[PDB]
Amino acid sequence: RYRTTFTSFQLEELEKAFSRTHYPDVFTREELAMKIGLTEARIQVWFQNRRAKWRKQE
DNA sequence: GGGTTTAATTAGGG
DNA sequence: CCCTAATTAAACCC
Repeated sequence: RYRTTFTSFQLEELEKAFSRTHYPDVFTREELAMKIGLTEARIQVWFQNRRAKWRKQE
């Protein structure tokens, strides 16, 4: 099973995107993908896990 | 190595 | 496709 090891860069940008919105549109997601060198799919997945984590800390 | 985090997958909702 | 909760398993880090 391949697992992505995100760089600190990818991670800080994912988090900055998340403060902006928990549910980014397609365009936001594809723009971020071009920026940080991840697929939209992996961003979507990161966002799924980020939202469940965020949810649990309430 | 093992406990914690967390990327990825599964099985469920419309 | 838009998601979820729960699970699985790999990476991080002491």
